[PDB]
Amino acid sequence: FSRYFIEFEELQLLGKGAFGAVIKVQNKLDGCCYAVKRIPINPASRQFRRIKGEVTLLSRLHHENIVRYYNAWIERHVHYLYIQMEYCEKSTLRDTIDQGLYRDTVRLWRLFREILDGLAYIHEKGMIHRNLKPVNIFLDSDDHVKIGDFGLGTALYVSPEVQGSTYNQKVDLFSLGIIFFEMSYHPMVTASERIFVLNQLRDPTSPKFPEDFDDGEHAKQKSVISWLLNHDPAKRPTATELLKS
Ligand SMILES: C[C@H](NC(=O)[C@@H]1CCCCN1)c1ccc(Nc2ncc3cc(-c4ccncc4)ccc3n2)cc1
Repeated sequence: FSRYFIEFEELQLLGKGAFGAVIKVQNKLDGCCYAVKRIPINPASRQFRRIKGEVTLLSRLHHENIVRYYNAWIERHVHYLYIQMEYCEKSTLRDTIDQGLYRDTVRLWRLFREILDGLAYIHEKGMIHRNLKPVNIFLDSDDHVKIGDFGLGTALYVSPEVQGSTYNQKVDLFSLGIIFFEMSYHPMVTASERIFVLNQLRDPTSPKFPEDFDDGEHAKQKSVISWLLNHDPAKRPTATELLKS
């Protein structure tokens, strides 16, 4: 009957929205764990035309810093789209940030370079992420970055050139500037602290780097964050430009 229920054993709900869910499953035949995203779809609609288009791009990605795709299929039970991805054992970049990544200088710079390699690859293949945030970046068991989706305010990652009249591959690099700051800064457990500190970074005049973010031990980071967070997209580097720096 259901391909999902026949082939997989549900282990844990990783994510829940009113309009979608991510489940950790184990495939019965190969004994592997996967993350299976389930999304309700309308096949006689433009929403499904758009979803199928995204599934087409995703199925063509092949890089060590991109969450490995396995399958996608539809079940008529109401139509559901299932996307079977790799299961990343060490959860998301949000979890790393909140557990004090900033103190770990060698790891911090390795993870930023891995997000960069993933990003450069996606741009070289003419694609844009459009939702780059730490919850959408996963870490595997060997502590490697895998860029993913985790999609079920958060507009603090959205580039300024996303308005009526003002957006290419440089949208991802603005979001990257917010992420690298969060990665290079101490955890901001409280919402009010997060919305304040990060809105001060998106200021058109200058990205306000907090008082406890000094040019003593954060000079190399401050340069990269200020360059990526530049209001004028053309003034931002490319991912390869930041890699060959
Ligand atoms: C239960 C735990 N939860 C946490 O750690 C929470 C997370 C939120 C913040 C608080 N901490 C948790 C959650 C996920 C994973 N691993 C994992 N791996 C790969 C994934 C791939 C997709 C994907 C990619 C592309 N297209 C579609 C789906 C979605 C989710 C994935 N999740 C491991 C542990």
